[PDB]
Amino acid sequence: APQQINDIVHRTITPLIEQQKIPGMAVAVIYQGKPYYFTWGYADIAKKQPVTQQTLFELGSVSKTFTGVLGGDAIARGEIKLSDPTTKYWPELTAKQWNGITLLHLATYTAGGLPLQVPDEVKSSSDLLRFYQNWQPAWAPGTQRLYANSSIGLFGALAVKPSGLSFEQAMQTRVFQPLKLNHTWINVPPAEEKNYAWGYREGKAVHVSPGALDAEAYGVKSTIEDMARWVQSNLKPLDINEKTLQQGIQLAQSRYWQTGDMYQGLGWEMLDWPVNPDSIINGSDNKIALAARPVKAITPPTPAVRASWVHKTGATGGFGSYVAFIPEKELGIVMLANKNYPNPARVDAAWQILNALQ
Ligand SMILES: *C(=O)[C@@H](NC(=O)/C(=N\OC)c1csc(N)n1)[C@@H]1N=C(C(=O)O)C(=C)CS1
Repeated sequence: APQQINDIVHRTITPLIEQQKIPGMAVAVIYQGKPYYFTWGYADIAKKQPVTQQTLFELGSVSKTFTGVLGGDAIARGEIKLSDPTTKYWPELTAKQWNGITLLHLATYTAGGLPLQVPDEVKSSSDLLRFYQNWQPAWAPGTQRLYANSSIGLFGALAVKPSGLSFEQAMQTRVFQPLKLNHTWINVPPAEEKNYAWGYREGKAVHVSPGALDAEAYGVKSTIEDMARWVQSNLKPLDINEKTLQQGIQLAQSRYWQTGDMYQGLGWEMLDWPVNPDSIINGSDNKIALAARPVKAITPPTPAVRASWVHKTGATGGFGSYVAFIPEKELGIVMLANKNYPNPARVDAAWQILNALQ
C-alpha cells in the first residue's frame, strides 16, 4: 500500500473504532483499480477470534446493490421490463391501488410509500400477499421517494419469476459465481460458520433473523475480499465477460430519478463527482435518508455517469456497512463493522479517505 493509503486509513479508522466502540471492522480501499486491506478487532469477542480477510459480515441493506444488479441482469436477459406493472408478475395483487405501480417504482422506492420495513408478523406467503393487498399508498406512484425494504424487496422477488429460479439460486448463478464471489452467501453454509462474525447490539452477540424479503433487502453476508471484488466489478463493468451481467451492472447505475443532488439507480445511489461532502454525510442521516422526498423523473434515464460518487449504506441489528466508489477515478472503499453505528460517521470517514486519495 502506498503510504498515503496507510496514512489516511489508520488516521481515520482508528479513532472511528474507538469513538463508536466497534468490536471488529474490515476496510478495503480500491486505488487505481487494486485493493488494499485493513482489519481490526474481533469477529467473535467471547472467542477472541480476530477479524481476518475471511471474516463474513452481514451487509444489511448493501445487499440491495446485489438485488439491483440481478434485476438489471434480468432486464438484459429480456425476462422483465421496468415498465412492467407489478401485477404482471403477481396477478393475485388485485386491489385497485396497485394499478400503475410498475417494477420501476418498486425498485426505486417510488411506488407511493411502501413501508420502510416489512412487519415482523409477516411470515407466510399468505401474510405477504395480505400485507401488500392491504397497504394503502400515502402518495401517487412516481411522485415521492421513500426508502423502503418492502419496495426493493418485492422487486427482487418478482424480478426472478420468469427465470423460475428462487432468488438465492438466481443471485448465486447469475451474479456471485460469475464474479467469483466464493465467500459470499445469502445462507452461510456450515463450513463457513467459523468465519461468520457475530454482530453486537448493546453488548449482546446477534445474527440477523429470518424475515420476509430478507434475502432481497438485507440478507447478504460477504468478506472484505469478495466486497472489494464487487466494487471493482461495479467500477468497471466492461471487464465483465457475461454480456447480460455487464449490462445489468450498467443499468443499476443508470439515473432514473433525481431528488435534491442525488439520483436513484437500482440499489445503488449516485451523485455527481465532485460531490459536496456535507451533502452525502448529512444525507446519510436517517432523518433525511428515511424521509419522503419528491422525485423528478429522468425521461429517459441517463446512462451510468463515470463522474459519479456511487454508494450505499446498510445495517442489521448488529452490523453496519458502507460501500462507495467513483468510476472515473478508479477509487472505492468498503467498510464492514460488527456494530450498527450512525451512518454519517461511516460516510464521513469514507470521504476523508477517498478525498485524500483522489
Ligand atoms: C438496510 O440496511 C435496512 N436495515 C434493516 O432492515 C435492518 N436494520 O437497520 C438498522 C434490519 C434487518 S434485520 C434486523 N434485525 N435489522 C434499512 N436501513 C436502515 C438504516 O439503518 O439505514 C433502517 C433504518 C431499516 S431499513
